[PDB]
Amino acid sequence: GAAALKNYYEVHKELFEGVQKWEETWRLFLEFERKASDPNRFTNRGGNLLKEEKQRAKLQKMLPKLEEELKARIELWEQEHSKAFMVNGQKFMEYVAEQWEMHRLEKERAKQERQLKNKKQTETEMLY
Amino acid sequence: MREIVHIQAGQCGNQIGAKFWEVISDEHGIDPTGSYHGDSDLQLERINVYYNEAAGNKYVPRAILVDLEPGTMDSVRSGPFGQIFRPDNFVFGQSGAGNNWAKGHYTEGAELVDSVLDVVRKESESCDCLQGFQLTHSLGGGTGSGMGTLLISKIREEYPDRIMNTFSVVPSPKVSDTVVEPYNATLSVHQLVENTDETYCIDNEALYDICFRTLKLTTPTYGDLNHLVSATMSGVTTCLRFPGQLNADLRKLAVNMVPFPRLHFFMPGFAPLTSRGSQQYRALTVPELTQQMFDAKNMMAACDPRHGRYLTVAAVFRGRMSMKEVDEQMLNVQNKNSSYFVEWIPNNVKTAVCDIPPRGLKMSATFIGNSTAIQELFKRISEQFTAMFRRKAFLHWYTGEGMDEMEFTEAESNMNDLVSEYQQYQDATAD
Amino acid sequence: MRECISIHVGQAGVQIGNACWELYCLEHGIQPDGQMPDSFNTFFSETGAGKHVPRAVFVDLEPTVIDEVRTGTYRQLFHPEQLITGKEDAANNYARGHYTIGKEIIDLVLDRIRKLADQCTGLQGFLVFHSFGGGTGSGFTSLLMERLSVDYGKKSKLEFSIYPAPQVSTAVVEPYNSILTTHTTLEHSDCAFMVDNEAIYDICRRNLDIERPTYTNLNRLISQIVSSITASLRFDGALNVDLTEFQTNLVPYPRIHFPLATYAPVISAEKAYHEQLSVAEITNACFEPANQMVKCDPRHGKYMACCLLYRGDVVPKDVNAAIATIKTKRIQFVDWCPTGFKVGINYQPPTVVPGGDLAKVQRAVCMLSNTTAIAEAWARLDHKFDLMYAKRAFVHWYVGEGMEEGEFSEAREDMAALEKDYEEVGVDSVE
Ligand SMILES: CC[C@H](/C=C(/C)[C@@H]1C[C@@H](OC)C[C@H](O)C(C)(C)[C@@]2(O)O[C@@H](C[C@@H](OC)[C@H](O)C(=O)O1)C[C@@H](OC)[C@H]2O)CO
Ligand SMILES: Nc1nc2c(ncn2[C@@H]2O[C@H](COP(=O)(O)OP(=O)(O)OP(=O)(O)O)[C@@H](O)[C@H]2O)c(=O)[nH]1
Ligand SMILES: Nc1nc2c(ncn2[C@@H]2O[C@H](COP(=O)(O)OP(=O)(O)O)[C@@H](O)[C@H]2O)c(=O)[nH]1
Ligand SMILES: [Mg+2]
Repeated sequence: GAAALKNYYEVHKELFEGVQKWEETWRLFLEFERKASDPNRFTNRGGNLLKEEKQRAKLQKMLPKLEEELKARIELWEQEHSKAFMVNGQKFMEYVAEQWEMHRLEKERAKQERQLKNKKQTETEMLY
Repeated sequence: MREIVHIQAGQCGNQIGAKFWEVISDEHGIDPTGSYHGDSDLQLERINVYYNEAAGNKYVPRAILVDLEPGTMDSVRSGPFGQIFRPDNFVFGQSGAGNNWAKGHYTEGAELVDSVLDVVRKESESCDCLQGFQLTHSLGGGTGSGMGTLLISKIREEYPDRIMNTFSVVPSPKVSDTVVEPYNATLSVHQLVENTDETYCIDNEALYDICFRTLKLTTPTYGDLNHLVSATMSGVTTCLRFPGQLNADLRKLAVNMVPFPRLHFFMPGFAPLTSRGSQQYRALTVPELTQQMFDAKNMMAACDPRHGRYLTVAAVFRGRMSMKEVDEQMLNVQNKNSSYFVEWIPNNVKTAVCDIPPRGLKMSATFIGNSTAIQELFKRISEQFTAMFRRKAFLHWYTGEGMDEMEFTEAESNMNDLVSEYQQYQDATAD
Repeated sequence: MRECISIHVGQAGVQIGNACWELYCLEHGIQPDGQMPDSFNTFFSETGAGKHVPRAVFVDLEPTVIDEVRTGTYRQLFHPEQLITGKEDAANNYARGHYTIGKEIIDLVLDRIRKLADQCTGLQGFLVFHSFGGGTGSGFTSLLMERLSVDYGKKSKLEFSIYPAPQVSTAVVEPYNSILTTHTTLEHSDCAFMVDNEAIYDICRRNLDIERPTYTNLNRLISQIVSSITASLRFDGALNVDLTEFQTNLVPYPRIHFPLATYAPVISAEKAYHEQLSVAEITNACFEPANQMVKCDPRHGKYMACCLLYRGDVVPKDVNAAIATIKTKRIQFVDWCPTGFKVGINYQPPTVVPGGDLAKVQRAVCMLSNTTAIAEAWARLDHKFDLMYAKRAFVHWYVGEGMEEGEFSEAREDMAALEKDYEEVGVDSVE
């Protein structure tokens, strides 16, 4: 009935939109990852660095909280409905992991890239 | 070797500097004529740090003296060591600025500075490795603050990678000896913060207390007060001038004392300060020294560190002593009084040891504390500042010099944020 | 012939070197003028006049230190170009030591080293002396090792280092510099020897029964350890141990290579007269926590590998007996090891330096020890780092020198892994 449709809708608010909330939190997280690169912030006229640190820690906790919630909400959904909970060709929990690893691997890669550049710089100087 | 340029600015600055150079010359065996008559090869060996061996055996302290008007620098030249200085390093105008910061940093100073810097450049050119600059100036002084501030900015412009430090004389919490202090001081700080790498705060008020108490003096003449200050200054750079066990380069001090740019204000201290009437009832041990160094009553800045925490402390020792004594003793301090140190930083103490004692003091030490209690000073200033500012008190003496009122509001903004910063870190915790 | 190149970096590295070479000369009868009024060709080269020239390179961005050497007693023992100096030090800033300052010197250094290496008939390896925390020691060495390993990928890379002791001071930005160095050290060093100044003080107090020690005798103790190691090359023994064998007999897993060190029997003549320092006696002393040169109570972990170096009047069978007893002492060893004892014996007894504070003995034992207990120290270090890094204290000093903020993260990450490694080793492998 309509009530059941609304029930899974509320689940989706805690699940489907819950993922969107995770993604929004995730986006913000990425914004902190970006902002962190601006060395000018060391001149923290307003105590900015302390403020930033608090927020960084907060997000580090939030992303896990939301993921654990979603693990239960997606289970509820798939128990309440046969349709696999996926969108745009990927399961929502896979999507969570996808972006996570996207960032992870990219960050790791970029690090390694620069490591290599340093190794090549070192080589160059030895050749010089 | 590495070289330091000593700039003196304002009546105060020059008077202090005069005493400073007296002290330094004494330590290196340099007489009033600039002739070397030292005993140790060390005195001469690294003399380059300050003096420029002109010719023959005549050494010329590389110092620059600046004032907006004569009658100050003149008296310096008439003094015992006036002739030790090279005439061409006396740069001054023919106009005053009765504690008119605006004049010092604008309508008058803007003219004088055009010279000054040229001399600075020449002096820096004669250096092999320009360590940095030292500025002796007094806050609130039309020259000291006005020109002082100006010069600092101008120098960084051309020497951004050098260490700049100053020994400012700050406002007194008690009776003010100027009327428009708050203004001048605030205006100076507004820019000072964003320039100078580290600066020391010394307050005549505190010095008087020390003299009347610890030194058992009854006639604390400014010359004596300056002498005390000079001693502190010389201690700071002993590591450059002399060999030791743990030499601490001026730059190094900055590194272990400043955790965040902007937060670079320090409270200086010095030991031993025992009065001659009681020197015979002393032991002069590493413990004794630390007792004095961490005694709030021996703070040369008029603040009470007891109400704050130390972000970091530097301790520079001179003469002879064991490494064991020093390290262990400093540890004891942190352990016994851990509540006075900021938990964010493990090991809040930096130490250094030079093997060359002050003349007559087998053991001596200087104390540089980065305490959050300094906030107090700035707080006081801001409060007094707004009290006057909101009444537009005497602003016409600044507005009339082409100063934009907005500059005052900006100055306040910086000041208040400075306070906030200290307040945040004051009680910020690891978890 | 077996040859070895010593490298001394920074205040500590150099100052320690002074003590070392002082000792080397004594043991070989070499007089300050390089004169010898047959085992020298390891540390010394022969010049046209026969004069001995020690094989080492001294590097210190702070010319002061080297100047002490240049004007010291042993100024005649060094080929000028072995004393490489900078103009400005690293101010306890790894980034200066590695990226911005050391960068401009390292080329010279390596060239000098190469020329020295080219005098060799068979280089065994290098002995690098430095301190963690020292901008030069820490920062510069990092760079140095990075490049030495390229030219000499197969030479032994030994180093001695002062490990910022848990409860001491000296510098504030230590844990930063320390970790930053470690992070790179792990990829080039073959074996590092950890020494704590803190621990040594304790030893001076309890074993030597003295008070008020300085680097002038703290280093002397250290030099005894160094001698003990290289004595193997320099003198005939029952069981000579080439430097190469220290890898095999100490490291059991690449990333782990931080042996601790000790040295028995430290003692004043006062007690020497009242005590029979037998082989067994001494051997036991080496395993008494109190006598370790590192502030780490070995009982907290297990032993991975021990190496004993006996000097002087010892008897193989007695040594074996002593060790067997040690094995009995239910001192824990990891299951991964079934032996744990590699022993060298050198006929040349310990000597004694005129004016020293250590009694001469007929026999002595130097012990190197790889133990999981060290993990504690690493944890402490990492913890301190975390606290400072969180707020980003002093970080701007590194970033301003071109260091990448992420680089700190990287280093920390690796350190976490390192600690974990130790944990895994001590798992007590069992089906
Ligand atoms: C450690 C840094 C330091 C902070 C503190 C609290 C330190 C701790 C200790 O000194 C290291 C005190 C010290 O051990 C003493 C008791 C011998 C003593 O010196 O304390 C003071 C009063 C004390 O403040 C109460 C002092 O002013 C002070 O500053 O104390 C009276 C004095 O009369 C002879 C004597 O009784 C600030 O730099
Ligand atoms: N045992 C011993 N330790 C020393 C000596 N000199 C310095 N240290 C220790 O080394 C550390 C400081 O590093 P230093 O070697 O002084 O620094 P540096 O390598 O000269 O680097 P910068 O001065 O920063 O350029 C501290 O832990 C000191 O206690 C010494 O002669 N003997
Ligand atoms: N310690 C010390 N303070 C001084 C000396 N001369 C002036 N002052 C202080 O400096 C401030 C006045 O500034 P001053 O340098 O004379 O003015 P300026 O010439 O315009 O810079 C006041 O706080 C005075 O107490 C001195 O020789 N020693
Ligand atoms: Mg050094």
